[PDB]
Amino acid sequence: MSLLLTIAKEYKRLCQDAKAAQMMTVGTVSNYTTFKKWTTSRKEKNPSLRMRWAMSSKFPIIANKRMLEEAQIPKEHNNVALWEDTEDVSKRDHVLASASCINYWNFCGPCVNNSEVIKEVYKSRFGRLERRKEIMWKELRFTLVDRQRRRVDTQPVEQRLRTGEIKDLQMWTLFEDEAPLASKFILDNYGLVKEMRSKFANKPLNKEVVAHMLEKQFNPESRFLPVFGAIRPERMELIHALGGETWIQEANTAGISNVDQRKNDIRAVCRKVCLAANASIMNAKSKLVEYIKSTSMRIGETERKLEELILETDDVSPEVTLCKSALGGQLGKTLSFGPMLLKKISGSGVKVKDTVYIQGVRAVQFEYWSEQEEFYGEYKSATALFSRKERSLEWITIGGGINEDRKRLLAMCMIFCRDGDYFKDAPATITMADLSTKLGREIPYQYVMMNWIQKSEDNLEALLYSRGIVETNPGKMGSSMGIDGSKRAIKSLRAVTIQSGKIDMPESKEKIHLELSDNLEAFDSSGRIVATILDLPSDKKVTFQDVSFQHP
Amino acid sequence: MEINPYLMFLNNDVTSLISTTYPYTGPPPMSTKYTLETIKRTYDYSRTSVEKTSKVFNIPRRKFCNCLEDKDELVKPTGNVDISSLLGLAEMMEKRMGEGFFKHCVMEAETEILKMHFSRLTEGRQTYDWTSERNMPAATALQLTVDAIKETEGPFKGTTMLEYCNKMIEMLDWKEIKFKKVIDSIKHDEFLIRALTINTMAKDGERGKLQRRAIATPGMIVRPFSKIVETVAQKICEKLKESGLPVGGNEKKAKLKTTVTSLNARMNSDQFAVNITGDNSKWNECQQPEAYLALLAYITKDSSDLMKDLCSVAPVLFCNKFVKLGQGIRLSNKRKTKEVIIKAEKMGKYKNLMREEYKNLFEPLEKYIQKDVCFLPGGMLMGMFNMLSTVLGVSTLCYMDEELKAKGCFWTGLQSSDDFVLFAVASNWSNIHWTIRRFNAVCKLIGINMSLEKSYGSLPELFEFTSMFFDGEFVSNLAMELPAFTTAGVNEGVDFTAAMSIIKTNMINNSLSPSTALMALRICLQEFRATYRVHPWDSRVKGGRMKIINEFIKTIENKDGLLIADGGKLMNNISTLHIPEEVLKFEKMDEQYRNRVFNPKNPFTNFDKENEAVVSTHSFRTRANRTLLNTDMRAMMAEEKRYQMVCDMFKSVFESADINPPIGAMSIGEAIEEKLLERAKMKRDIGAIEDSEYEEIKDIIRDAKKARLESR
Amino acid sequence: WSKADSSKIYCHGIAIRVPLVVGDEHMDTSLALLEGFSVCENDPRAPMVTRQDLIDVGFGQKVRLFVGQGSVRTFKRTASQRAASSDVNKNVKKIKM
Amino acid sequence: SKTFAEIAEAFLEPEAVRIAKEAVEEYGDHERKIIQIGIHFQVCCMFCDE
Amino acid sequence: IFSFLATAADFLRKENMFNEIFLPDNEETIIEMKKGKTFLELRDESVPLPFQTYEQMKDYCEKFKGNPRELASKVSQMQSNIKLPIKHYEQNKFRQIRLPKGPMAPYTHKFLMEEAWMFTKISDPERSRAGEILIDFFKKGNLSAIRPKDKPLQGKYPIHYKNLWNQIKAAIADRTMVINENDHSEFLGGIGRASKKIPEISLTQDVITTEGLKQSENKLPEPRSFPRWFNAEWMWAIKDSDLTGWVPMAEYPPADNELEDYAEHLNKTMEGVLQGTNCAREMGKCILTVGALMTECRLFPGKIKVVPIYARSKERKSMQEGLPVPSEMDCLFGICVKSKSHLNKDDGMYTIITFEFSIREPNLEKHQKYTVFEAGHTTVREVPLYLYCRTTALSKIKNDWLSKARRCFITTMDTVETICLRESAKAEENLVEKTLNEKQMWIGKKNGELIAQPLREALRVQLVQQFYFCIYNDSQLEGFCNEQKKILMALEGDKKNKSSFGFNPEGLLEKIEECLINNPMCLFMAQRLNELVIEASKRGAKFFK
Amino acid sequence: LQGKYPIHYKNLWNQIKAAIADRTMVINENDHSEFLGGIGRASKKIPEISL
RNA sequence: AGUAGAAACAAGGGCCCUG
Repeated sequence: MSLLLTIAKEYKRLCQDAKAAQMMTVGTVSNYTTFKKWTTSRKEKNPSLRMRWAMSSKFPIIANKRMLEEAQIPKEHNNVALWEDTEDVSKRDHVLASASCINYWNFCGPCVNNSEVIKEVYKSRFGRLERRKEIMWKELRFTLVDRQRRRVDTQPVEQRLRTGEIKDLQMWTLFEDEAPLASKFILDNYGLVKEMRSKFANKPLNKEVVAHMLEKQFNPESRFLPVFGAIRPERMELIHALGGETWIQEANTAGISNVDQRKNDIRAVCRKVCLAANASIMNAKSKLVEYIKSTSMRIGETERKLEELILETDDVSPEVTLCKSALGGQLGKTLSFGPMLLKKISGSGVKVKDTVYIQGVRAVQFEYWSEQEEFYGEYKSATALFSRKERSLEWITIGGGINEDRKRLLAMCMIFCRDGDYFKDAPATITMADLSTKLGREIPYQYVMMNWIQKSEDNLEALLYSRGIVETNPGKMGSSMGIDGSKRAIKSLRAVTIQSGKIDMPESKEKIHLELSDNLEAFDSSGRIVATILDLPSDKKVTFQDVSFQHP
Repeated sequence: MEINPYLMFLNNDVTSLISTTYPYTGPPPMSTKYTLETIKRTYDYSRTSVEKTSKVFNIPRRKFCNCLEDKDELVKPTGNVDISSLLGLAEMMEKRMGEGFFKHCVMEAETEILKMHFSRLTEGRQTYDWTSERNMPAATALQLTVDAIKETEGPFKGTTMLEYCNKMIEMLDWKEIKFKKVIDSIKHDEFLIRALTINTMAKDGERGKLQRRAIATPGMIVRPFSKIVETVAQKICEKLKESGLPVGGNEKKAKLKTTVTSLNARMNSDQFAVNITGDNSKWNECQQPEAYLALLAYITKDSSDLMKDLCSVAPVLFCNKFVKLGQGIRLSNKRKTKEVIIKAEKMGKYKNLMREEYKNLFEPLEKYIQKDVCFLPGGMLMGMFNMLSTVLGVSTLCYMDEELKAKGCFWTGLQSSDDFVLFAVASNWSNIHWTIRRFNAVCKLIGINMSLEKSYGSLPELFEFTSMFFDGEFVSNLAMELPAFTTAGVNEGVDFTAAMSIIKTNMINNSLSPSTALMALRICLQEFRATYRVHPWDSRVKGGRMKIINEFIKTIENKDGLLIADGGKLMNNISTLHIPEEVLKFEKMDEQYRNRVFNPKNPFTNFDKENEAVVSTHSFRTRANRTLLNTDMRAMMAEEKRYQMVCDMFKSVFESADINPPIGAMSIGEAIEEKLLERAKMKRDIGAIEDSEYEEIKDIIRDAKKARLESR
Repeated sequence: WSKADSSKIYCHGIAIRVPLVVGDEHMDTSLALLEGFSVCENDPRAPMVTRQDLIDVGFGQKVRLFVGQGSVRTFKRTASQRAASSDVNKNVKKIKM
Repeated sequence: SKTFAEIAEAFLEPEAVRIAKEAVEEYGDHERKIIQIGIHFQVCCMFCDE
Repeated sequence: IFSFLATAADFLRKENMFNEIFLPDNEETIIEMKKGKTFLELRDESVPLPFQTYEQMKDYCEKFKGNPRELASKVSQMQSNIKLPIKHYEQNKFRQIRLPKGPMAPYTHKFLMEEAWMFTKISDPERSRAGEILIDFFKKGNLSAIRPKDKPLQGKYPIHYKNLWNQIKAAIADRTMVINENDHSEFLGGIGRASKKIPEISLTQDVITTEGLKQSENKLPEPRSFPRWFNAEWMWAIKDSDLTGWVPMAEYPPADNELEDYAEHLNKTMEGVLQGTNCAREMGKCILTVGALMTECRLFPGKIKVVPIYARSKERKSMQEGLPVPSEMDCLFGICVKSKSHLNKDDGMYTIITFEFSIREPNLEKHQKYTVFEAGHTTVREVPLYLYCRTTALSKIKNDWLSKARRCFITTMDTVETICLRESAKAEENLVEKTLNEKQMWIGKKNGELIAQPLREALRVQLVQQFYFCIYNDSQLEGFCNEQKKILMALEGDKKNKSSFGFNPEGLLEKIEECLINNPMCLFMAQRLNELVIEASKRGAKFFK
Repeated sequence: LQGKYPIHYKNLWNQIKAAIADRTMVINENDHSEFLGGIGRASKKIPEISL
């Protein structure tokens, strides 16, 4: 309106100048961003000091003038000053004032009709509060804690997105007139945008603040922290008030935020479709991609496309890995050998060929790596740090808490390193039928021995016996492991160390673009395998809710 | 009785009480003599006398690389390097990490150097302008350099870093440069020297090592190349495990613990380990940029022909750097009634009226000296290159030889800048000593010395690293962060939430105990109430704010919903540190107060932009200083005011300019005009506008367009 | 179906994505029309309009418009349901022979 | 990020990415040119349009 | 096609890659750094010695091959011409530290702690400011009853001090805390004793000969000796003060779980124990007086003012018998005065003056800087009166840090809670009260024997240590406390039979003893460290006597 | 509109629908039910002899 | 006078202003 005309007059006056004209004529609009920095540049070393030195003054604050006149804010209300007509040097349209005036505003100032919109602006923090209120605390106890360090998420968030997907969403919810071309994420996620817009429409608000809050509402704060007990964002947000190095405030927090259910459902779906595509023999790749794009699922209220969620999550499972590989989705440098988890710390190597006789004389090729390497390993409630050297398990240390888990981790580690005589001369029990090729698809002896172990516990015991056994020397009694998985014995296994206290999980902010074969075996710029279809449960029946398998 | 607190160190450990020694509960303490001594120590440490003459400046240039002489008291520092050993160590490190490593890192760097905008040079510590010859922030220096470029030949159309670098290069070959001032011009040689010039700052914000009492401040012609080198160095260091520079806190602890486990598992029964706490000396005075140049050339050998030329700039520039002497000497009479002040450029004149020490320290450095500057052809300075030196150091911990294995000896460790930790292993002390001497020698071959006093050793599990002492457990000093338990000094809303967040982080990482956290909370609350001159309502304090507080308090019915800055009490505790008070009281405030606070139309509210806080009337901005009001620093304010007007008008038109960075092929005037016409039509169609008003607006706009296009 | 998510139709549990070409009383923005528009060669003869009058155009017509910031283009209310995935994959497989 | 290929994968099909990658490797040119080529290639594809 | 291209262009422009670099034409396909002439001239000049052109260096580095043998040979050679000493501490013990010699280190803190006498009254909530209390105490007549004499026991310039005291009384009577600029105040406030400037452009060789203008000969501080009055102050600052609540503290919030209950309980115990001491009243005094002085310096510069040295407390709580609900109290220890705190810049200096009250005669060694006067008598019976007077200065930095003197509580609480929780976890049971009432901590020696008391009473020692660290903080103490850790780590190594070693301990002792000058705290702690190593030599090695 | 522990009730309703879909009225996970059943009384117990 | 350190302050700008 008249304001519009005033803006036009100001633009004209400004163009009358020469420098302003040159700068508003040359180049594109992006230069604006640059111009935003050369101006209003001033910092301070110890703001605390200068704040105590300024608030000791009469008028340490600036403020708008017309807003006060329109608000009828007087001066010298009860012999106490609030402001005086002046012009700050920087703004030139602001006037000095005192802190007391703010209280005046809060007490006898202009009131808006409603302000419940705030609860939507800062929904994350009200959610924190509510989650807290729905807790049932418990007794307090003192003891030592095995706090392991690791990378986790501290902010529960639904529909975790990227940044490119968020920047457009803010514009389409607040500044639509200034909106860019419609991106795919919008056309796909229409109802979401409609919801976010229904709330922040026809309201008196500062919009920059809203955009910042939305960024926080869609950011899972990832941190490398010490942790104990279960791992859930609902806990990590207040971990500080659950336990430390010497104390623990017990409390039950299981029935809140319904997060891990979504992840387990996703992984189940991935397993299902992976098996389906494996049923094929020559196009399992395209079959899997079709099954992917021909599928969707519901999240809370909205329906999202599978391929979209898969590229946003970070569940390092041998199922999600394959999918993210088919879709060309980059991922981290994390391995998987059956149920266990692995991560390489250092070392190198290269493939090498060798053979073994299954029964009598039956040559079967099996490969290994010819060098020294170091690996971290994590099984259920058990950690380990070991090294392989030329088809042998050089050393290993463990910091778990269970005997069964310890033994299983040790066995899977020995297998991963092809250590022992079994890889030199397999047992009689195995045969050519159990070898491979359920229907033609071969199987390396590694996973063969894997399933052979999972079959019977006695295979596992024999495998452990394959490792050298000796008499527990003095002093090392505590750092020793028997066959049952006991922290001490009179005779223990060879080249083993135990200790109380998990191992600190390594960290690396790296990404890699890998591929896979027609047999669903991924490769990473080398002959190394990061995932497959033999490392997942065989099969199981489940009834998926709120899903769409729109495929014949 | 006589008292002695140290007696508690007998029946108790030492780590769990080491915090008691740190006097971080009191104020910490705060030239040319320092700089001259530094220059002297730098020359002296190079253990040679060879020199050349620069055809450019015609100045003696001590060459200190592969010219070792004077092999006496080698225990003392030395700044000579043998490139061969450096390249060998680099090759060994690459071999360990695998092939295609350095190439991959330089590729990851080039992936960013190209797309980077030249406006990211505004962020960072102060710089030394080359026109006024003073230390201003980076933004203003960049602005002035761009304006000078434009006034000389033409406006800088560039939009990336590479074009800016090429422009700088060209500007090193010009013959007459212009720039604004109360509009002087200069020649080639003077501008060259004034560009390679470097200044010093006595900030040393952190206490840390009291020896650190200064820091460097290069110009603007050296910032982008330095950024390139730091980027490649970072991409390299992050891959390594024997480095802890970029990471902070839990990361290095986990590194050390895994290292210790690996060590204890590797060594056999006939071996024993040892630890060492090292603190290198003269780090920024022995590292040489010539070795850095050779090393970067060895790295950028298989990559593109572009990176080879960029990385090779900052090294030669630091190989031909000039230093700035500050404030000169002070003269006076006996009674000290009068007092004369003198500058550096004049000290060469009154060199006889000075103490014999200054004379012995100054006359030798009279040929290397030029007007208020010295031609230091080498050495280094603080903060310039940290990551590259860390890489150079880690190359040692990777060393291995046939002799070390013939005796079953090997070392590893972890190093940050001028601070490392060593883990030696052997079968007998006679071999431990030999191993340590070997390590010291290999470090001496690349200028990496070691302080014999601050360094000590012991059996495996007893050492320190960056104020963190290590044993079976981990002792959080807890005094390193004591100053953080203070109000930042931003506004009322924020400081409280920020303090609670800091307390939470301490409780999580630094093992801060509960009762201590509660005490710190109450203390920060008291300091907050005291700083902003505010107190509760139930209190009897008098003053400005409290007056109107007690006046209007009658209108309230539930004080539990009030804020601290408005006579409110504390409702927060350990279990509520991750929740601001504004959120915790929203459900009990009075609708009147609630609405008067959370109103977007406030004459005070300003946004700052981490900012995990709520916005309200209390989120104000402080007054601005006025000392400059008297100084004639006003001419510079003009261009800033112009840019500000332009930006705020553009924003008045486009509200999302700050959130979403603008983009497009249009200029600013074009977009403004089109958008204004669009809004005019949109309103006149339905909204309250007349054809007369629309036509007037259109006429004004076309006239403004004509004037804009006609002015130039 | 629901007014919340007006871009879906549920039949026998299966979901169906309705394109966004026209907007009924419920849909209350240009968001429901964007799948009916597309970019075309710029024509300075066509008029320049807003994002609200964009509904009063005829299928197959051209119109100039302002997008985001510092950018003007020309659109046509004709869609293109095809994507690039297949048009690329197929043409590729026809090259490995 | 961290490489031009990952960037191109943001708005291009990984197939054309791999194609242009193999091509630049054939000509051994600077890998910063992955983008232009992929675009040209994708255009050709969306030209044929079955 | 147009749609695809539009999306791609938007993305690129968003990534700043929409330039010729990534989207070049046929010709502009060769991007290269515009290597000029001067840059090359330099690059070919910064090369190491054996090479003379960047090309040779590039060819030598791109093709460099590893020759381990020459490397090992140079390593051994350098390893022979060095002869790095290694010294196991057990064989090479640590001598004692050699303190300097000379006079004794005198009092340095601005305010008196042990010798301080104060007048008390009851506090009314209405009159709470300083300019008011200083008058309230003035009406009853004791503050005016004072009347020193022209004969001082010790000190200098007594006439100036006397006139200043009279002017202070006059100003107080005028209800205006202001003072005029006379010769006396001008001399005590350093008003005009700022150097005068003399440009060189206006200087000739003749001007220098008239009045010698040599370079200033900095007179670094001079050494001192061990102070014998420090233990007295340390022992006095451990006892109660007949009152509490000396240091203001905020309130305790609600609680919902056992954790917050535990925290509140422990914090209450510690605060109640500490608020009754004497060090506490000094902390509160410093807090409030510095707050007042800072306010004045901010509001009334270029003007000599009058600020009191006071504090607020609360009489202790007896049983329900007698008068319940004990009252509050305003205490006044003396007077303070500032002088034109034109703090143009941080680190500046604004001279204050201190008029304090005492009933104890002085000592020349300790109260060297003060200038005492005999005032008269005062009650309790009647006793003589003294008036300690001196001059000093302050800064923004010191004022701020002194006002933030509540950190000692935090540090002490941290230490104690750590000990208690660590003892409670090893047994998995609540052992806190037991650990506070039972666990013994060494404190000192008496009659050649050791002394001990429970932690509950030893907290005060750590608190005083922290307070002094906050008070006497300087560069000297910084270097000392930074260089003493090595000795403690060696001690720990001795306790655990860890065969420690070192390269050059003598240099460490030298560095330590270098920063011990005219700072009582450093000297005291060094002597105590020597006594520590001595007492431990009865139980450990690695130390010489 | 008015309630105390809405999240528990909501998650429990979802679990109920899930169970009915599975044709079994049972609920395996015991997190919400445990809470809502123990709100009345739940605590530890110390033997008198250990007192 | 004094402060503190290994140099700086003990007001500075134009009769008027200012941290």
